[PDB]
Amino acid sequence: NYAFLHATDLLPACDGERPTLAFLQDVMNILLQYVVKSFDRSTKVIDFHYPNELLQEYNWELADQPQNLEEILMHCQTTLKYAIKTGHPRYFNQLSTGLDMVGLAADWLTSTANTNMFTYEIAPVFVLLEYVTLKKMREIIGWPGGSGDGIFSPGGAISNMYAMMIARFKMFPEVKEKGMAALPRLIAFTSEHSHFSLKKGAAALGIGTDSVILIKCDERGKMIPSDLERRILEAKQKGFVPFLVSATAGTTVYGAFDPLLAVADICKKYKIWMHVDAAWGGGLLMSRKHKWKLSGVERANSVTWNPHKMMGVPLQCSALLVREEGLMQNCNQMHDLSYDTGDKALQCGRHVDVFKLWLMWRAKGTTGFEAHVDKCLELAEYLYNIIKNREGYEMVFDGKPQHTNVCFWYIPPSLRTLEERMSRLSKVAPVIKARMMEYGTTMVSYQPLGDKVNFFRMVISNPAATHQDIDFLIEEIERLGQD
Amino acid sequence: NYAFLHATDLLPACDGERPTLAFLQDVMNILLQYVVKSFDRSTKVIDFHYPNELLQEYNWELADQPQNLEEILMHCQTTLKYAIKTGHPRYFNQLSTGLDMVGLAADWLTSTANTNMFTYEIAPVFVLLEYVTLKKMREIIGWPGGSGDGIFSPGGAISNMYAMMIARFKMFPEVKEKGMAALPRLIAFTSEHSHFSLKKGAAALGIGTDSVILIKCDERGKMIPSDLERRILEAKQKGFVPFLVSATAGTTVYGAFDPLLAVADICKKYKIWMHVDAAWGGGLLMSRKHKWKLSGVERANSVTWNPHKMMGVPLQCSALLVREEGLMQNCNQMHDLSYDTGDKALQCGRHVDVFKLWLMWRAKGTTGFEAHVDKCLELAEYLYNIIKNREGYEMVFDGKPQHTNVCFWYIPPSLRTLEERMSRLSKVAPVIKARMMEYGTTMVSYQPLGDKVNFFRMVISNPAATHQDIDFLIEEIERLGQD
Repeated sequence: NYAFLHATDLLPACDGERPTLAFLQDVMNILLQYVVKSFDRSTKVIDFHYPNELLQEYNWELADQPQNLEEILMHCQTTLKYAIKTGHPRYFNQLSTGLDMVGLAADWLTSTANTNMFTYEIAPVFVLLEYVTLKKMREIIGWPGGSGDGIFSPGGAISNMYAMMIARFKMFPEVKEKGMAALPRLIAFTSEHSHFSLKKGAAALGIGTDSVILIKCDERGKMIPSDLERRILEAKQKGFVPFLVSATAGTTVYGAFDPLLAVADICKKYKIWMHVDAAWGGGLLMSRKHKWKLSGVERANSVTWNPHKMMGVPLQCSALLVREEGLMQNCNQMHDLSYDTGDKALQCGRHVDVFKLWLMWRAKGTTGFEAHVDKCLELAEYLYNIIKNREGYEMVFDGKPQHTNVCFWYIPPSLRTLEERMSRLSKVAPVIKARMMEYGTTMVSYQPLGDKVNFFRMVISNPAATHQDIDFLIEEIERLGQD
Repeated sequence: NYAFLHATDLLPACDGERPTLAFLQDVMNILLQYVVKSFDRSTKVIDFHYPNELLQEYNWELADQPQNLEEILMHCQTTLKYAIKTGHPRYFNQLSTGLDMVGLAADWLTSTANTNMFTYEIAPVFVLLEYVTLKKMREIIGWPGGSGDGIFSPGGAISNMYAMMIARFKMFPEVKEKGMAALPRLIAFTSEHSHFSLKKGAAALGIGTDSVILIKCDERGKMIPSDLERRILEAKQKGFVPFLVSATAGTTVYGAFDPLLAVADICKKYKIWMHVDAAWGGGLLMSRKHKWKLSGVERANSVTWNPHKMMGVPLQCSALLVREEGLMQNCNQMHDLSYDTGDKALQCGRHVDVFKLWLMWRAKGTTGFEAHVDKCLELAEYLYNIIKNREGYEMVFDGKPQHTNVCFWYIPPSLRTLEERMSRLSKVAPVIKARMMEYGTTMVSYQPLGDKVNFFRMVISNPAATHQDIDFLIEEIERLGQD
């Protein structure tokens, strides 16, 4: 078979149908095996290699002449061998964790359809799903009858960038033709705990990171409303022009939620666009129990929401929602057609990301997403309640998690009663993490923040993570902490 | 089975392995069937429905309660039913056409791995493939030993946007902190035949579409070098600052190639960044026979290249290549680590697109891509030679295609000897196109350009398209043109 086959033998080659059905099914068998193992707790989360080791371990170089299909199937096998098992019960390293089965099936179909999003003409079903999916999301947000507008973007960082583009265009439509030189000095405001995409977006948009002012946060990670007003008032005293405040509904580290009702009030007072970065926190909008954390989002001019994070949609499902209909097109256009849409965004070519969200929503219902969001949040509560009362574990800030983010230090037995042992604590998480990966038992991110030294930022979003996996984690950290 | 199953029954559920293997395989069977039919010439390219018809034809709405897996498999079946068959031999509607079997297999695996690109830590193999794939592309471009830098972007439109960001940052690194208000008035230059992403990028970057000057093109679609110099000289006479010239290597309509050696010389003379938009034309760099069309690309500061177009990589494979190493990081950063990479681009989250290109390159070799690029170009020559000498067919410009783009009018027998029958010709392509879709036999794009009225822009990039399919097309157009 495959040893005497090549790509040129497969469809659209005439003697191609039989070898194609076999080859694709053999890839599928590899994929299925990896899928089941991903859920097996005896499987390593990571088979860790240094870049040079991985380079020397296998030939990854490219060649002039073609390789046979046996060698291609081996490449697939080898690739999944060294891949991180992002669906594994004990993978806790990023905000996006898990491997959703309907979502995967939906992604497989999307690739098979392999079309662009720009017109109804070539993506008729997908343009319609995009309209229905984004409308429902606008209802969940709280905009009356789901009114407003929306787009899927290639990342919430770009969704944030779009929101800033549109807030500027709204205040100064002439920027499009004339550039920033035509405008007064624009100022944007965001929290000290907010995502770096806002500074990056401003730099990209010719606004300048100097014109992105950071607002002070409290001990719990929440933007202080009175520092925001103070800063707005300073800006317009200097004759600068506030155009944007970006509030974060679920920060990346603490999982903190800015007080939306108070910033909404400040944005009402000063006539400023309110954006909500709900990339991470947006999932809690599916929870009747937890959505109160996003109270005031209904007053926002724009919202960013990443179903690829808490809702488990396979990678790249990010939406921007804008309340004022027509704005996005006006901003982005350069010159039944209502289904294009092409001149609403910066992208030209655009990958179909809607179907994976829509099929999952269909398979799970709104209630399904709800139940999952709550399962994760309780599990974080289970973690928080154990370590809160456990010797060797000190919380990074006082206040219960908002959110599945649990931030903590592990203090090894050889450091607890030491009479600036912070310097030694600073080095504990990096060593544990290193040992986690060498053994491949779990993965957790650690980082410093402000005046805090390297601490573990535990996060839960994987449906495969259970109470035992939290129990295992606590114990593994202890085991690996010597010293 | 599936009638009494739900998503909650599948992995990671404990009684989940058996129903998961069955469900995923049943989706796969649907996908395989659609794949084989895509190559069957008796299959319709499109089952055309108006948006309202499609909405009424099937319930696409979302619900609170979950649906069973039988209903989910039907959704998959229904979705592929109304999908355009972008792999079909007679699909000619866009620049991206075809369904590559290794590429599809590679895409299926990528989804299964479901990881982010931002660090070696979670995408160890994929970060390494990205380094090797982009280096080879830099060699093919002509940069010595493949020196330089590169990134995959979510579309060549964003790659174009990145190039403009970086050309600006290179001339005025202070823009990052201070914004466009700190700078002199920047001017960018591009051809009348160039892609709209350059104006869109400038508007986004706060540069202003007023500061994107369009350079005159000749009858064959190529930028006139002396209008470029004329325009550059006017800009600096007014004390404006030329920062960018974007030359197009393969325009979207004519498939024209700007004269790179002459613009390179102008960019050398005036000390201006040279970008090459080779999104479409980049494939010809794989052809020893055809690469001379891109002579001078080796002198470019940046190049955009979309393997998802002519090379047949499934949707979203776009690269930006930059000759000066370190520039991209310096531009994008806000503050063995060499494998991150995260602060090189605007995106945070980033989808893995490298593996589909790398596996295909492995399966085909450089020679494979070469042979395919030539197969398409000859087929376009076959089209051009038939219609050039065929009654009823008038070429849109004089000069042989550059390129698989063939631009033409069909003049129905009831218009040929008419003594301003252009007004009636203006309406022929829209009617034919409409009839093409109602019958579902083929799809071709038509458009006006400048002083030319609606003409067909035929394009070839699909490996499944043969001589018979061109023959069919000629005849179908004739059949449908009455009147």
